[PDB]
Amino acid sequence: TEKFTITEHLVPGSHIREYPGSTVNQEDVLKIHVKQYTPKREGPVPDDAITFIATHGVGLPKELYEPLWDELLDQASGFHIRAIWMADVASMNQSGIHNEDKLSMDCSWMDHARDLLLMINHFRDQMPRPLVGIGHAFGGNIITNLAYLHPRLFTTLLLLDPLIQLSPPSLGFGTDAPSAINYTLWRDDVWPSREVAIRANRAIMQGMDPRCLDRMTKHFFRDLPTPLYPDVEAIKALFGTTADSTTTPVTLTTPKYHELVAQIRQNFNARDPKTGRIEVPRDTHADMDPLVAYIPLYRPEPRSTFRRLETLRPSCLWVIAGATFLNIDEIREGVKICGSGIGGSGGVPDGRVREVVLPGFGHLMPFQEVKTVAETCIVWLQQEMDRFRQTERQWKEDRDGKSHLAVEENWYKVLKPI
Amino acid sequence: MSTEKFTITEHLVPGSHIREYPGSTVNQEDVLKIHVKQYTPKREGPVPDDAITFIATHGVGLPKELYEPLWDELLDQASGFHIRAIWMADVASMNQSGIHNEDKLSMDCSWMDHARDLLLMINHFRDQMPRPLVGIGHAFGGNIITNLAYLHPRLFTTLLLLDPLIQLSPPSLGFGTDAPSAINYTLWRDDVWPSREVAIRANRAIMQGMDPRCLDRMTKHFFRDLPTPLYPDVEAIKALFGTTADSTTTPVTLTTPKYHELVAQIRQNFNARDPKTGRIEVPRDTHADMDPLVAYIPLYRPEPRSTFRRLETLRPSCLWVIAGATFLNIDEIREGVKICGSGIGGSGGVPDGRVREVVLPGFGHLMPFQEVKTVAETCIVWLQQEMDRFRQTERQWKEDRDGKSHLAVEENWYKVLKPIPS
Ligand SMILES: COc1c(C)c2c(c(O)c1C/C=C(\C)CCC(=O)O)C(=O)OC2
Ligand SMILES: COc1c(C)c2c(c(O)c1C/C=C(\C)CCC(=O)O)C(=O)OC2
Repeated sequence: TEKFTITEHLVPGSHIREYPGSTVNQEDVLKIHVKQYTPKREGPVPDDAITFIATHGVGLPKELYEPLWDELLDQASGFHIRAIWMADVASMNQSGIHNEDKLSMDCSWMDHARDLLLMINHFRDQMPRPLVGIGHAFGGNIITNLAYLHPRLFTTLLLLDPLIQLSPPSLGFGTDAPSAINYTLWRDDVWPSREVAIRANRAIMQGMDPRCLDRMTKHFFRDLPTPLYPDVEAIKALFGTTADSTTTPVTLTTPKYHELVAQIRQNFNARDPKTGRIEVPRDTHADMDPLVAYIPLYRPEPRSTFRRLETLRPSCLWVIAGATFLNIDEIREGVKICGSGIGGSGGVPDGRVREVVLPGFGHLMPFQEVKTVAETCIVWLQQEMDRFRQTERQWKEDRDGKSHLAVEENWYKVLKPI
Repeated sequence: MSTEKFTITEHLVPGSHIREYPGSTVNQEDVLKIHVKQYTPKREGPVPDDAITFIATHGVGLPKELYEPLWDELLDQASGFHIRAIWMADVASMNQSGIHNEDKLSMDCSWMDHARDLLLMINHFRDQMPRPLVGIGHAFGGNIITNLAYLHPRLFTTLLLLDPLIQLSPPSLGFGTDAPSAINYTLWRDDVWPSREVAIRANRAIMQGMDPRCLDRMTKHFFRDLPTPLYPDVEAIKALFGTTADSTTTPVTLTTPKYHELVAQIRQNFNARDPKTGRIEVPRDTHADMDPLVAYIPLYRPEPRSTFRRLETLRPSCLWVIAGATFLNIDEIREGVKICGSGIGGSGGVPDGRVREVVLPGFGHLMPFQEVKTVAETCIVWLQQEMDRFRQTERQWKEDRDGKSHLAVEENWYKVLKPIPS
């Protein structure tokens, strides 16, 4: 918004959710809240200007990414931005508010891939090639699954600390340390005032770019009443603030429960009570690897996504936070195999995949190190746009004066008659 | 319009933005449309709440209307399920869709595009398509509907695959000692005739043994009167055939140009060998989807092989209806049946009774048009078993969910997930 016009949209998402308990009724129409960022521009839009399709991390409002968009435009070299499109996942942020009477206690990351495919088809007239995907965290997983759904859709992908790995998270089982997931279930989720909520959440905002701070305090917290906290006076009574009629309690805009059921999924029925043996229940958990069913929580998408990486068609930049809490070593094995097999870009051996590990940077680097994250993206984009322009030109040259109606002469040389 | 048992509604709906192969259209941003027929039973009573929405896909160059007698038979013989409606689209490059798109089509075809076209169609008509949905695919349509199930695992309750093109081996293409196949025939075949009566006789192989109801639809839909883009000059063709004096005959051509059948049956692989080493080097700009193991010949078809390799992940239950006297690699198909749904994402497959093969001795690739009543009967037996399972699993789901909050997680979460140490 330093550099862009913002257009808001509310678009219907994918019919029939991957998990039946993700909505109140299985036919519910979830909507996604989209912001479209169009650069303020005197001249006409260049013909190869990029359409960016961006996805956020769990519980992170799309508006937090606006400084990154400003930096991408400010530092753009050898490419133009037609527009950046970022949607809130249906169960989170502004989308979750719009869908609040239809949401329920489940979440598949795959649904947002289908929601985005629908969005792109809805706005196709404003989204000519080239398209580029950007995904942060579970958004990195989602944008990769969109590339699996539609291999030639994206020219390239920009993954920012993507949740693509094999190993389950730490969940405090046995000797394991409780993780952000344990924290999410048990965390405070309501405060007597926005001022108290902001002070109580100093940790998540430490190191944030000042431009992100204002967006965080506005979007991360929501005034009561909400469906989870429908009674303002009952919460003032809980905090003993009833006498202050001027102040409104706030809650997490994305309920902690909607963060939680995106971070991890219940596996409460995997063990035969007689044999003690794991038997995957296919009615509810067909997508669960029996090897991860040993604990009563799982997350299928990081592992399924990792195992399909050799098929990833677009070129792919993996920007990894050196101080991430994700399994950095598994992520780097993902980089190595990415695009190397059938359907694939050609991967690291063809120079179609690169890792940049940013030492000392954390998971929230898109809000803490906006300029360096943008710079890393721009270097890759200028190389990929050079390759795009050359391969597009060579395509047109090779197609020049070929028929649209009948096959070329070589067919009659290779395929014998009867 | 009407079949024996159904109201027909026609639709023209935009397909998927950006085609899998750039040469499948004149311009890469072209908006292809799919011509859809929606078949709604003529019905006295209200529509039951579990009535099935069928999404159907055809074989290469086979007009959707050929499937209408099969739809009539499904409805006439339906037992233990109701039909909400049957929806069948023509693939963008074929049949009525190809006519609508004729100025935008070009010489390439990915089967994966029709899977995305159908996903868009279902979302467009979602208000008329509550669960349960069931997929039906014939031949390359069997491949397509399976890839739709890969795109959206929980979309279909079950799939009905009629001689699906899912196997590992390339087709026979007359290389070396190999017999030429229907693919060789497709490139070289006559594709224009002085009259529809002559065109019917020239096409007798594809029509032999057809049910009379399918024959009438074939003679109406398989041929198109000139002019067309490929044959834009009626008088030039009457001159070629010596029928200029005869005002009573109009030349006809294939409704689906032979070239659009051909580029669906097989894809050029004209640049797979390093000219220096003679070694196969898959060119990733054009052939990223090509297995180097099938790149030894200058033609390939990726989708049967990719689809086969993902079968263990197929979520819906799956009926494999195989023609006795099919042109498919029947032994590879039977290995596909064995693994179908057996892995991660999968139904549970043959060991859980979620996958069944019915190989009908002596039947033919075109069995959906030649043995309509028996094909319908095979489908109905499977559908009644699957709908019993659907009703039971839906009831058990509702029962298990009955106590539960939509807003907050159940108590068990606080038992399994310990708090952070204070
Ligand atoms: C402990 O961190 C993990 C790890 C290692 C894994 C998963 C997971 O959910 C979390 C919590 C995810 C968080 C806090 C934010 C994600 C985002 O910003 O999108 C998982 O699913 O497999 C591996
Ligand atoms: C000779 O038949 C084959 C075989 C065996 C294979 C393929 C193929 O394209 C054809 C021709 C395809 C047709 C006739 C389409 C049929 C339809 O869809 O009704 C393939 O890709 O692997 C195996």
